[PDB]
Amino acid sequence: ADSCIQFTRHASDVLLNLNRLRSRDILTDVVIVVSREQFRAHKTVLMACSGLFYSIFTDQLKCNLSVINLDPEINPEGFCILLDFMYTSRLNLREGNIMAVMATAMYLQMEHVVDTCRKFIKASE
Amino acid sequence: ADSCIQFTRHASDVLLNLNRLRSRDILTDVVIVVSREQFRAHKTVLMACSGLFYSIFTDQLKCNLSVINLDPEINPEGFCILLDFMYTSRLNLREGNIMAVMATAMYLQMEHVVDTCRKFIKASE
Amino acid sequence: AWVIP
Amino acid sequence: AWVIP
Ligand SMILES: N#Cc1c(NCc2ccccc2)ccnc1Cl
Ligand SMILES: N#Cc1c(NCc2ccccc2)ccnc1Cl
Ligand SMILES: [Cl-]
Ligand SMILES: [Cl-]
Repeated sequence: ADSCIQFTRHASDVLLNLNRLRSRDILTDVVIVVSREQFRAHKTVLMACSGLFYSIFTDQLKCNLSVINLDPEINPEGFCILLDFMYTSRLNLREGNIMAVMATAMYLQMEHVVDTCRKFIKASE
Repeated sequence: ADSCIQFTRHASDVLLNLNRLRSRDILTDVVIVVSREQFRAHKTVLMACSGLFYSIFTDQLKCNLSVINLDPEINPEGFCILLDFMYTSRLNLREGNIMAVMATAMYLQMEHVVDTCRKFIKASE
Repeated sequence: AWVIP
Repeated sequence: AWVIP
């Protein structure tokens, strides 16, 4: 119907609660391995944020895996920053991490993050 | 860190993508039964929106059930409207459904929906 | 909160 | 979109 009312804060409240489930390890269903580091998460949140995870978890064989190993070139801190962004909308972008964050966002197919990294890099050159 | 940047549309985009997964029946992990009707959903989204589902899916026995049966007094249309609200932030509140929506929101422990129903009812009296 | 979207 | 939160 076109006569709905909308609760402005609903989407951010849902995301805040999903991050609280992640913090408490409630209903996490996959472990992402990035060389020596492991990250627990919810497949649905990963798919809703990343083109790469959407492709992985819609694959008829990979959708059933409980562990996904990322390319060894991926930086664990870069992945950690992007995982936090997925769950909070907040990106901890710093001079010391921007190259790793951009490379990880390109691999994960997160276009809006790639765009802001490119802009911040261009401003410093 | 307190130096993060934030992507304003991220939370609403995540919710839009979770509703697209629900529409395509991708990674739905529970069926909610409301008398003769069945509704497929994601446990994490239900828990992030409803105090009742949070209690159910954090219970050590109920967290493993693939089917949850609601109280026979719950109206399926009222539940359908609230499930759509969980996934879109949009509430299809009408004169013909407000009593069923309010009763369902009270049962599901969705306080913001209960509050707006009470306000709309008070304005019409 | 609530608004007309 | 990006903003300072
Ligand atoms: N989940 C989800 C999702 C989604 N995720 C992000 C993404 C980005 C690029 C390519 C594919 C997917 C995108 C569109 N539609 C859905 Cl349903
Ligand atoms: N998921 C989730 C969730 C959450 N859901 C909604 C809710 C409402 C009332 C009582 C309990 C829960 C609330 C708080 N903190 C988390 Cl992590
Ligand atoms: Cl993005
Ligand atoms: Cl609510």
